[PDB]
Amino acid sequence: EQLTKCEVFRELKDLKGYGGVSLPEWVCTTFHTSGYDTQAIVQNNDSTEYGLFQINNKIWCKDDQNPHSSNICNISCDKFLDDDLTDDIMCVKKILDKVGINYWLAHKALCSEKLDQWLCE
Ligand SMILES: [Zn+2]
Repeated sequence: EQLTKCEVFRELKDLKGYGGVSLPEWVCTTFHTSGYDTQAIVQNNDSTEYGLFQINNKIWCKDDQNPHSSNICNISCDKFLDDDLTDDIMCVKKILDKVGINYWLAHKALCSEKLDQWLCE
């Protein structure tokens, strides 16, 4: 699903503030990460990123490409492609626990200064 800036904002309510990170920062990051596309798939030679956040099949989820994935989030990857972001978001809550917000390099580079433009209302 192609999402609008405000749909995102709405659907990441449960991520709001988590690890000190704010929804504009999330909007700004999800945008640069996926262009608000919950079904984006980038399959590289060796790993593959899924969904609104682009979670790679080599650490967090499991797929046919990397069966020796840790599967930290205990979950099949194609679940990060559907329109339901409930599981998408608990995975990402782990990633914050274990690495944190700089795991996404876009955030500090682009989602830190001008958060006004990522607010919904
Ligand atoms: Zn999902």
